[PDB]
Amino acid sequence: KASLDTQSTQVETLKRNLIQLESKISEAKTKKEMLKARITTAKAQEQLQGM
Amino acid sequence: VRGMNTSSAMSAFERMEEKVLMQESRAQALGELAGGSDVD
Amino acid sequence: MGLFDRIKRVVSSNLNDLVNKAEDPEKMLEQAILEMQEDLVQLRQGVAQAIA
Repeated sequence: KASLDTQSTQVETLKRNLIQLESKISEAKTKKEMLKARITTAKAQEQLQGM
Repeated sequence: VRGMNTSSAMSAFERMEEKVLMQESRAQALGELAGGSDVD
Repeated sequence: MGLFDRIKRVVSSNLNDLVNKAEDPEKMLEQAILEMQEDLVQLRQGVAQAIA
């Protein structure tokens, strides 16, 4: 049981880390769309100056 | 399950689902962009 | 300066003046407007994705 306790703690930490990684990947997946929006802003502004 | 990609079939299914949801969202945004008290 | 540079400048200066004689204001104004509008249309779609 002494070792079973430490094993349980390790599994808990691993589960926490996995959830954190999932959250960060989701954040990156949003940042991708934000960057596409920035690309469109750049091209629109370049269109305006050409006028 | 939605959030894991162990199976290729689910991978493809979810990918198409997201593609279609994005297409509908595009249509809705284009609707907004260009443009019940009374009956209660 | 160079020689090939000079020859190509002459050839270019001839072709350009050949083209600039074909341009007709009444039609090229409309063509410019048409492409203007095409570009605006293609920008709308980027804005739409941002909103989504």
